[PDB]
Amino acid sequence: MQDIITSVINQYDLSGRYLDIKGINQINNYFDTGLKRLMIAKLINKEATNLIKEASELLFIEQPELLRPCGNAFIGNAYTTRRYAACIRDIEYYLRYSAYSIIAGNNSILDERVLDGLKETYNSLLVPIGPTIRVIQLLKEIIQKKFSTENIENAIIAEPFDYLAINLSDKNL
Amino acid sequence: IYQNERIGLKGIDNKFLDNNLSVKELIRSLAISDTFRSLYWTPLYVCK
Amino acid sequence: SLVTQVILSADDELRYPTAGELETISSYLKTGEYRIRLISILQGKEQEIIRLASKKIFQLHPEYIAPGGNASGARQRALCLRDYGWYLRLITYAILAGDKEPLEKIGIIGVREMYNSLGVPIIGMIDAIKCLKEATVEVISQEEEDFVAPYYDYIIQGMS
Amino acid sequence: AYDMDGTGAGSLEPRGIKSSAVEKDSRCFKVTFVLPSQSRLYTFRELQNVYTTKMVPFSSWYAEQQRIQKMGGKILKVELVAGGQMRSVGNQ
Amino acid sequence: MQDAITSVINAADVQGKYLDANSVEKLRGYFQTGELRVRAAATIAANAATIIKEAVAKSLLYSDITRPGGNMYTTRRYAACIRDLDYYLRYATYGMLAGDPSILDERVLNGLKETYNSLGVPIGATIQAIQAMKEVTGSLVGSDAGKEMGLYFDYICSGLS
Amino acid sequence: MQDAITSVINAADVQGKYLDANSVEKLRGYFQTGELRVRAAATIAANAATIIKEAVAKSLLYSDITRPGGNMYTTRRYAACIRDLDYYLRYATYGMLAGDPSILDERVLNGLKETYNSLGVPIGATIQAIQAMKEVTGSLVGSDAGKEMGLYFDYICSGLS
Amino acid sequence: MQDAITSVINAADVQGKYLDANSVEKLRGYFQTGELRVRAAATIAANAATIIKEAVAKSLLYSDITRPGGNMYTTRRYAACIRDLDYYLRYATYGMLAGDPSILDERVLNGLKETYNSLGVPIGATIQAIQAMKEVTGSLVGSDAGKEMGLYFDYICSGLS
Amino acid sequence: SIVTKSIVNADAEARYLSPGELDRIKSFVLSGQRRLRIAQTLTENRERIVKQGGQQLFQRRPDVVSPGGNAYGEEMTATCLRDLDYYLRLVTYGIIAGDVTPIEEIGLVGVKEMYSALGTPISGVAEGIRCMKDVACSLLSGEDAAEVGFYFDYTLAAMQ
Amino acid sequence: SIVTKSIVNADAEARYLSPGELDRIKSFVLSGQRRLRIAQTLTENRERIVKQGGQQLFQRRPDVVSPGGNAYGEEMTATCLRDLDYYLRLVTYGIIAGDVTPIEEIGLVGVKEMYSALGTPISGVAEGIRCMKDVACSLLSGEDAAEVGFYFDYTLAAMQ
Amino acid sequence: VTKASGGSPVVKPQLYKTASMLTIAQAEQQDRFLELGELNQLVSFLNTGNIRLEIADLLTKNANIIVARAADRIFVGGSAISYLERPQASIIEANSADIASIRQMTSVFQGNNATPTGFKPISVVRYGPSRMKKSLRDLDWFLRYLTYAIVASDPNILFVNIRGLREIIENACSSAATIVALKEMKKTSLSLFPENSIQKEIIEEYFNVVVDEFINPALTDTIRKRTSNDLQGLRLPQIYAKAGISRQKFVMKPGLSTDEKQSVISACYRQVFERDISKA
Amino acid sequence: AAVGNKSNVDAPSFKGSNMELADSGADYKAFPKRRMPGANMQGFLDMAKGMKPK
Ligand SMILES: CCC1=C(C)/C(=C/C2=NC(=C\c3[nH]c(/C=C4\NC(=O)[C@H](C)[C@H]4CC)c(C)c3CCC(=O)O)/C(CCC(=O)O)=C2C)NC1=O
Ligand SMILES: CCC1=C(C)/C(=C/C2=NC(=C\c3[nH]c(/C=C4\NC(=O)[C@H](C)[C@H]4CC)c(C)c3CCC(=O)O)/C(CCC(=O)O)=C2C)NC1=O
Ligand SMILES: CCC1=C(C)/C(=C/C2=NC(=C\c3[nH]c(/C=C4\NC(=O)[C@H](C)[C@H]4CC)c(C)c3CCC(=O)O)/C(CCC(=O)O)=C2C)NC1=O
Ligand SMILES: CCC1=C(C)/C(=C/C2=NC(=C\c3[nH]c(/C=C4\NC(=O)[C@H](C)[C@H]4CC)c(C)c3CCC(=O)O)/C(CCC(=O)O)=C2C)NC1=O
Ligand SMILES: CCC1=C(C)/C(=C/C2=NC(=C\c3[nH]c(/C=C4\NC(=O)[C@H](C)[C@H]4CC)c(C)c3CCC(=O)O)/C(CCC(=O)O)=C2C)NC1=O
Ligand SMILES: CCC1=C(C)/C(=C/C2=NC(=C\c3[nH]c(/C=C4\NC(=O)[C@H](C)[C@H]4CC)c(C)c3CCC(=O)O)/C(CCC(=O)O)=C2C)NC1=O
Ligand SMILES: CCC1=C(C)/C(=C/C2=NC(=C\c3[nH]c(/C=C4\NC(=O)[C@H](C)[C@H]4CC)c(C)c3CCC(=O)O)/C(CCC(=O)O)=C2C)NC1=O
Ligand SMILES: CCC1=C(C)/C(=C/C2=NC(=C\c3[nH]c(/C=C4\NC(=O)[C@H](C)[C@H]4CC)c(C)c3CCC(=O)O)/C(CCC(=O)O)=C2C)NC1=O
Repeated sequence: MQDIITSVINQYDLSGRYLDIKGINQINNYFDTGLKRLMIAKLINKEATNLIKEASELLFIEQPELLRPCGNAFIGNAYTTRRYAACIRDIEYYLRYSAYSIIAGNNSILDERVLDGLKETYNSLLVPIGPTIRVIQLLKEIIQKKFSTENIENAIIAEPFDYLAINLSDKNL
Repeated sequence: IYQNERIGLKGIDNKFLDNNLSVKELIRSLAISDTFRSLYWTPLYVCK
Repeated sequence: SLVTQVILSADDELRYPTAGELETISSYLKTGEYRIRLISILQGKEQEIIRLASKKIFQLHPEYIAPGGNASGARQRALCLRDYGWYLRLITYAILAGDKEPLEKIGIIGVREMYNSLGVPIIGMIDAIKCLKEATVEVISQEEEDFVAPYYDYIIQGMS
Repeated sequence: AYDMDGTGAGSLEPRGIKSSAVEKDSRCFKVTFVLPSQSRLYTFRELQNVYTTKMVPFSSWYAEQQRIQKMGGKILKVELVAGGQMRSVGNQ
Repeated sequence: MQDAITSVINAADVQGKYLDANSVEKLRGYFQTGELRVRAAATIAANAATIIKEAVAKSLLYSDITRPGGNMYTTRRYAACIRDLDYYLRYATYGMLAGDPSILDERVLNGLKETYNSLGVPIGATIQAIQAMKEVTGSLVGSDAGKEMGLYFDYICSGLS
Repeated sequence: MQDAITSVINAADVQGKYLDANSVEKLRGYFQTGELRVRAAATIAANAATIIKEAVAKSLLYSDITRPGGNMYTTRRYAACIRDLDYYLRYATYGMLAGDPSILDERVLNGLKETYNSLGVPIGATIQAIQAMKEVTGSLVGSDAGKEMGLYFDYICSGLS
Repeated sequence: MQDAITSVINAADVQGKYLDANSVEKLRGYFQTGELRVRAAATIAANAATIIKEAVAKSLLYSDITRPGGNMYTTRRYAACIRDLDYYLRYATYGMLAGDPSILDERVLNGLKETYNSLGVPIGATIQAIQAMKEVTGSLVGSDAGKEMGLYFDYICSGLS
Repeated sequence: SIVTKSIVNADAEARYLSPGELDRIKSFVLSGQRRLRIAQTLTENRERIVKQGGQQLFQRRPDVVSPGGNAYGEEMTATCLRDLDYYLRLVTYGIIAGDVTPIEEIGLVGVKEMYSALGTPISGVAEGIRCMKDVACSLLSGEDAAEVGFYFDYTLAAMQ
Repeated sequence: SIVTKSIVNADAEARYLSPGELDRIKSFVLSGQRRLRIAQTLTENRERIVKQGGQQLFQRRPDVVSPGGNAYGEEMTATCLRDLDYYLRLVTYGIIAGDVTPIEEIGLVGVKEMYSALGTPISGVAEGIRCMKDVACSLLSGEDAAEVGFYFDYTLAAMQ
Repeated sequence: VTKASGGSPVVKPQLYKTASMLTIAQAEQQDRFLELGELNQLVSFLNTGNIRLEIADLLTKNANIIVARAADRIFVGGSAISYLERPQASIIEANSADIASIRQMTSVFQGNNATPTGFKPISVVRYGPSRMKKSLRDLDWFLRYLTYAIVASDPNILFVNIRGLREIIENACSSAATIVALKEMKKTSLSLFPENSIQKEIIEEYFNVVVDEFINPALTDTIRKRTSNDLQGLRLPQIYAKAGISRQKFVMKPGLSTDEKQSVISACYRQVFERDISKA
Repeated sequence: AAVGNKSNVDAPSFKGSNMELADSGADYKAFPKRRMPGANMQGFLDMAKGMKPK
């Protein structure tokens, strides 16, 4: 992976030049929000086991089909508790790697460890991609409930969850 | 193409050699042949 | 501790500690006594805090206290405060050696199978630690309780 | 070939176990040790006996002895059953 | 692209020998089922749209590939399916007449599973659509004719897997 | 990897319904033939080496794949055959007991015809070996049991084609 | 790894003689208790977790091996116990079915007391846990079945001593 | 949108964007405040725009809901209104994108293949969208009704 | 036996025995009365089963007993029948063990190395066991001859 | 966006075992025809056969009676059985089993003891419909995998789907309101058979596998910690790995029988060379 | 019984209904004949009752 810093330094190494001030201004924008990026992360560790629970009920309250028999399409939704146990487990990962990626200030950790082969894996097990992405942003609204009076923490929290949404899409447009 | 299967196209050549046909219609007249369809459409994948 | 993690993590690569790691030891040792000053604050409030933990773990969960529950009876409740005492004692270790291993080599690794063979509901113990963290905020000011806050919720993350 | 080509620090293959074993070495130890897994309680795999006594070669005793202590093992006894001592030529 | 007669002639020719009793023995076996295959290919041509409408409604009509995000959401993507399922029901009809599945891998199977992985088409839902399409095809042509037409459906499902 | 009972339970479960009269109707049909399949799998286990020795000597023993240049010339290559034919007679025994050919394409058919083309193994001689092996298997287990064991041999031959 | 039948066949084979009246006399004695052992192994499989929970709470639950400094203090160390006691209750079930304790020393006893001395595990508390575990096992399976299952517990306790 | 196809137009021509293209991206983004208000009206009027949309559709096409019609019974009629909720949603996309490009590649490309392959009368679903258009334009002023109705009739044109 | 390898099967898999394994240990021990009767028939028929066993063996393979054959003379022919007494004994073990596990690790594992190293034609000893099988199955009913013959042909299979 | 792709082969995850099933797989994994012990394994469960099957239909036919008699015990508020919804997939049909509950428009007691002590039964509409839309659905399902375990070989499919189940629904359910309902099905299902006959002991043993294991702590999640940096740690419910055939291992304790020492060594050949070349 | 009696005219087939018994419904396809609706869709069914009667 690469944080915002190492990604910035590779940006200037490829061109083989020292760090100018436009390069350092990008680093300073991380160092300013870096102290704010932690209690976002620290709130997630304190709210982790909860925030998955509100995401699941908010998901199945709109997708009751996911708790039902699959139809003859052998599809992996949360039908059985074996299916339900593993299916809650995926929400663990989406909250986790989107928690590191809040601290790195860059989605480099996301795609190489979550996105690479994600459509591969779900197409094998026939897993829902639609509801799978919707639960990713149910977490985003749920996390943004805590930091809401101001609006500069909101763009920070949105960046990891928004990146998984745009990338797991089969592109309609 | 071999002389065996070119007998089926001899009606197309001399129609062209007497200046009675264009080039584009010569090309389409060859490609719509069964000599071509049996070679590059039939024994191949539908997208290849 | 934290230096042990650097010696170990540098030892499996067969190299001395790098520039960044020696920061991680140097910065940890410069914040030394403040953990030492903090643990003496918590040791003087162990009878403080576990009395407050038994406040809300049981008003939240009277199932365990009632006749039939695991904690029913005097001697069952007697060790009940002892488990709080060992956990609070473990957290003073974790607050000092600035990482999670004393909370992980003890207490966390294999805790569910310990409780499941005891009859203690493992979900109830998660609320017990969450109750214990709720109790530590009152006898501690705002400066130093967020220093000790990340050591508590690691235990909750470890127990799930 | 052998494990001492010129590799050390700052070299392309990663810094790793370097044994002083010659070309096709024919020396082997007889070691004895216990090695508790220290990882079964979050993996929940089946259990295997940890007290083993086996003949490890000289070509890879150092890596094995370096690793047995990596996971907290204790080495109770080792010997050089096969091979000579101070032997310039003939370890092959 | 060989039928049962082409495959019999090829194997008998590839050894340079004439059509002995064993080669003609299979050819007589193919001519006996010649009457069954045409009537099987007759009704399948008639109920081509009805069979595909029955398969998709029975296998993958209401699953969440049909809903947004699923692999079949947009109308271009839905329309590609029944276009795509038409080939499986059509080429399987050709294999049922020719009595040899050589045409399938020649014109359908090669580069197929490698193509669906490129587009991201779910191979799991595809085979169940063909399995459901195989189930309705046994309804029309009967039991043994369904056994014949069904013998090439799972050939597609096997190689496409 | 599903047997007849697993496939019946899956289809009855995949619609979320209980085992109605039609699902149990096929299950009773499988339990009736349960006595036949074990005795069929009994004798095949006994005469495993004898059946393979009979098939190769009856189909491809003296053909010029056996001679130099043929696909089976060297002793490593000949020994790979009877090793290879053992799986077909063995996995077909599993399909005969499970009553469902899902194990074949799961563990035999997938990547098989794509593998023989890589090695250059003649698929034509392979199927005739299995056909001859199917012919001797009907000798041992009887007629109807041979019909059962034979029903999975040509399943291998169909997909391997 | 020999059962009662394997041990009877071995001793009758090791002298090169047939199964005389004395060898079959013990075999008939084993078949008579065949009905008792399965029901004994039946209930033990059901109440595996309950038996181990009863033994540790009755023998070593509150002793100071359970407290700090004792041999069972940390949760990894406590969790290793019920993992460890599960083998004794499990392998003793195997000896009760096989009717021969050969599997115990083959797979449990060898290198066991030499391993606990390495770790520093108290052999004294271990045997009393197995003795208490033997006491609850006689509760479930009855008297004579407890006599059978109990006959292999003290075999473990004897060799582990 | 107007931004993406004004680009891919000038993209193909090996050139940048003219004033005719850049004075309209400019003119479109200043129009963006008014577009979100229009789409905001149709967003939480889908209960009436769809249900009254299927109101006039059945009164004008009782065949499709009568016994033998494609949308017959409690089941198909629910899906009968589901498609109208789809097409009403795509019109909200086209209003915000300033073009039928969202409506083009969703619900329009190859739509006749789907509905012909579903047995649905494609002319009937065209009648449904027209009934939604009169309800939609009745909810907005004249300046807006020349837009919201404007995207429906494009969908009417491509749907026959 | 079936008891020992149904155990070591479930032993390796870290699990107990399924109903499929325990309804067959159950089914085998109720079969034990009938097994001892079958082995009791072959036990005191070894005089005829062996001597008539070597009867057909020499009539079918006169080379092995002719001058130059491996079993030539008064000496080797006695040992020629000794091995048949061995293999007839192991079949009595397999019938009582309900499996060829006794026959597996005695007289079958590495048997080709012995007989190749003794100069004995391994195909010849396979012919001897087949001749014993026809004598053995001629001594029992059809329900038993499907077992006693069943263990011989396994020995025939492994012996070539 | 991902700029590469490994492909997605069709994979059917394991769901359960059956007695007809795993023994076909055990000798399969050892690369052998099943032997006469295992051929004797596959036969007499098929010989169980119709006995297993008839237990389904007699249990399946009065499925409503099995479910309703639990509803009388632990659900206040009249009938409260309207929220049943037997077809749970929204299909038109292919065929349906027959149940045929209440006909005309708790009848006789004489032994009926459900709640062991002062247990609060869930009232009704205080409880609410949406939560009520599961409780009859799960009292349904406990009738189901039991009638899939009878029709299958083992109770294994119950064990996978009932292990952590009570924990997951523990917050929206009083757990003791399940143990009462699950012990009403065995008391109802034992009304069907002459007891001390063979079928009476079969289905009784399958009920106490699900109800006693229902009151049982959930398995702990298995963790896969990685050794070096570039790997990533995973985590799997222990439910997930105990479903299916469950591939076996081989160990070389010196002192085994020389066959099981031979089956383990030849098992090592197939692992490293992919084909037992000593056999080949 | 066929009852082929006489005057088998062709035109004017009329109306009414009868719904004769199925068979062969004793075969065994594993999949149903499908149907949308359920989960994701209770909203619009309840809501197409609204216009059902119109
Ligand atoms: C780090 C990034 C990452 C992810 C996300 C990941 C997912 C992942 N999800 C899986 C299964 C699964 N996932 C689900 C999930 C769902 N079912 C539904 O219906 C819902 C849409 C959804 C829950 C939101 C189910 C049911 C299975 C099991 C499928 C089956 O066996 O039937 C499996 C196979 C089991 C295993 O874990 O070994 C993997 C690997 N792996 C990764 O490395
Ligand atoms: C250092 C880490 C560590 C812990 C935590 C530990 C716990 C532990 N808890 C125990 C029992 C117990 N623990 C409880 C606990 C509780 N009841 C409730 O309602 C509560 C939520 C909870 C206490 C806060 C009960 C009721 C028992 C007795 C169960 C019985 O034996 O019947 C026992 C058996 C012996 C004993 O009490 O000492 C151990 C070993 N051991 C360790 O080494
Ligand atoms: C981390 C703790 C640790 C140590 C210390 C260790 C030592 C160790 N030293 C070795 C050899 C050796 N060590 C020496 C050392 C010396 N010769 C002299 O004259 C000097 C007195 C001395 C240098 C100070 C030599 C020459 C060998 C090679 C011996 C041979 O080839 O026979 C070997 C044999 C294998 C190999 O080198 O690849 C081991 C395993 N292993 C460990 O895990
Ligand atoms: C269980 C499903 C399964 C099958 C079937 C399988 C086949 C398979 N057959 C092979 C080779 C082979 N197969 C043959 C077979 C034949 N030659 C002929 O002429 C005949 C037509 C045919 C015998 C019927 C030969 C000769 C080779 C060796 C090829 C070589 O050395 O190049 C090889 C290469 C490696 C090896 O044998 O060790 C594989 C992997 N693998 C599997 O996992
Ligand atoms: C199948 C035959 C067999 C046995 C029996 C066996 C035992 C065995 N017990 C172990 C540990 C242990 N065993 C105990 C057991 C106890 N502590 C007590 O106070 C009690 C007296 C006792 C429980 C009855 C403990 C606490 C450990 C952990 C020791 C440590 O972490 O240092 C270990 C070290 C590795 C590990 O657990 O992963 C092995 C290998 N292995 C085998 O293959
Ligand atoms: C976003 C663009 C888009 C559209 C439009 C779309 C349509 C669509 N309409 C469907 C069904 C259907 N659609 C209708 C529609 C109608 N019946 C009538 O009488 C009317 C004329 C008409 C509605 C106004 C009916 C009855 C069905 C069910 C047909 C069946 O069950 O066979 C289905 C199959 C079930 C499903 O997955 O919903 C799809 C995919 N999908 C899309 O992605
Ligand atoms: C229980 C399994 C088992 C077997 C089978 C066995 C065989 C065995 N056969 C032997 C010899 C022999 N075996 C034969 C056998 C034969 N000659 C023929 O023509 C026939 C084909 C064939 C018999 C049917 C002969 C001739 C010798 C003596 C060879 C010599 O003297 O060089 C010997 C050496 C002498 C002795 O110790 O008896 C052994 C050990 N040992 C065992 O433990
Ligand atoms: C076939 C074996 C099997 C069962 C039974 C099973 C149950 C199961 N019950 C669930 C929930 C639930 N189950 C119930 C109720 C009850 N459950 C009971 O066993 C009681 C009869 C009743 C309480 C008295 C309720 C109220 C919920 C919703 C809980 C929630 O909102 O999270 C869920 C989560 C999805 C859902 O909302 O339905 C599963 C997966 N899964 C299985 O694989």
